[PDB]
Amino acid sequence: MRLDLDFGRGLVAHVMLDNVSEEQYQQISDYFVPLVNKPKLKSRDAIGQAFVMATEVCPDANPSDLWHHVLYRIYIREKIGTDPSQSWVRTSGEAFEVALVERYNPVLARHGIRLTALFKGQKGLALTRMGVADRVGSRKVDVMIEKQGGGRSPDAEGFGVVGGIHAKVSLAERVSDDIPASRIMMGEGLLSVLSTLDVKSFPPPHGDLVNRGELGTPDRPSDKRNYIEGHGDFSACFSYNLRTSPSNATTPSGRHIYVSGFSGQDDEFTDYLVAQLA
Amino acid sequence: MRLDLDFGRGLVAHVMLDNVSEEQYQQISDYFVPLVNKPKLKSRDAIGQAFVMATEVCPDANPSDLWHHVLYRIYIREKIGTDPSQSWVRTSGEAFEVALVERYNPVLARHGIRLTALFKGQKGLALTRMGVADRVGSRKVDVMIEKQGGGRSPDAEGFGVVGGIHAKVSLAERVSDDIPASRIMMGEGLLSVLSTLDVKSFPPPHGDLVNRGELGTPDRPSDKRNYIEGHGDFSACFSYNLRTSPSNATTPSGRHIYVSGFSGQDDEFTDYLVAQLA
DNA sequence: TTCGACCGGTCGA
DNA sequence: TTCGACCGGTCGA
Repeated sequence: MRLDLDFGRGLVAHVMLDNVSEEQYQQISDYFVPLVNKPKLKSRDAIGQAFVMATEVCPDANPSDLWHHVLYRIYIREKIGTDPSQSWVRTSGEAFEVALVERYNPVLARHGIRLTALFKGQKGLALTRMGVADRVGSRKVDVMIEKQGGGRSPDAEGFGVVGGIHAKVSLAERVSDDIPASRIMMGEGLLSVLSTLDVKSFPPPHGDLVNRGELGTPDRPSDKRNYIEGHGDFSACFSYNLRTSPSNATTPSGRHIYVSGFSGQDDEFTDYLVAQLA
Repeated sequence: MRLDLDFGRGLVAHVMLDNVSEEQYQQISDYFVPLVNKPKLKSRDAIGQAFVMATEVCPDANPSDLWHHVLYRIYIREKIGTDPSQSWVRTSGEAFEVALVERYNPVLARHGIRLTALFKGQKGLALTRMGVADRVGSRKVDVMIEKQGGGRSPDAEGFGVVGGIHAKVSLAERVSDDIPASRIMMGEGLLSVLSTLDVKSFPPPHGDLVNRGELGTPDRPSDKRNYIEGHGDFSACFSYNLRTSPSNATTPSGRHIYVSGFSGQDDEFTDYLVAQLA
């Protein structure tokens, strides 16, 4: 599809949306738009549910493009009574957490694995149960990972924490927040996963608006890529930007960057969790 | 003075500006406004030089209030041809570095101390001269501190690096960016200073727009305060928000949070550098 | 509640 | 230049 965009001040640009039809785009909008400003509905739920929806409708579309070029831009256009850009920041990040949990828990359940999005204080509780509370910040984990009959500090039903997910729509320099916490988690044998949509496009006039992300290429590794491939600051990285280049067959750290579509049943992320928690 | 503000949605609010007269506000405005969109002038220079100017004009005003309530709001209102909010982010951060250098170097020169703002590639060479380039990220220091006849890797004039400044207009969760780099620097006997304006006000309807910052009270120490007072993640923290509560006489880590006006000659910051470096 | 973390357009060397 | 770091309104538990 061709998406036409107006950035104001007489500036007009367009970007290609592969494996998205004009009809498919309308499906998503007609679903997403009434939820953006809907009373008593958190926008994190609204955006997350929309991302789950959009990815099922266009399972061959780049999930990151649907997030960045569709959900983001529509949200900015439609959001009312609050600043659209800063509202987006507050709601879309947790929305990715909502979408990860919503998407993966049904498949992980049969293996006894459970994801839980941690909000505000819940983050503290997950870290206490992990045993890293003394050495890690109160809110430095996004999605908790639990196992039946496994992990540490089991609950009433026998679910113990085996690790956590650091969720970031985009990296920038903000990925450095997670690295110390991640390394301590890894130092306990806990899983510390970086899940990302790898969203980065450069807007006009200077940019072509192609969402290429910030991880570059494996042959010429940037410091961001080397966070995983060189330093091994995370157990694994899962990107849902199809333009993200996956790690080579081998890396110096042993840790890899994986790339897949969001929608489906079993994928490299599920397989990875199943294999590690076996 | 009383400042009247328009948030655009028919929303009107007001905030008190202590030790700023209407006439003083207009002076600052007449100086800063033509610099906002001035060709061939970087806005980091425009804002920084205006902050130096504004603090000299109102030396008893809260420096953070002049940054947040005056320069920031004027800049957003006036900026043309680029997003006002995102341009502010890109330019104001470096502007604080520029303003630190401009304000302090004339005074620090008399003590053989020199500050230099590090932009782009400058950051790497400084880390090499510090001797920590291998163990810290490529761009994790903002303002390097040098001493004549002291420090590491002296230049042709015998100025060697004795430490660095991590500059943040505001903290949020972003203060965690600097902590790993800071701790290794401190482990080398290098000074690692966190300089901040501690800018945080909450806008209406919920907020009263009073710029109290994010460091709370010594009585009930938050994780942000404990970065310094408990973990000792920085040699010291200097805040130019007058509402910032300074540390008690003693802290568990030994590191303190200092609070002062920006303008002047000798202050707690210069005295600290003289005491630590000479 | 009170106060935390969420993210991207920008603009340089 | 190529791709990095800069910051604050938001809105929840």
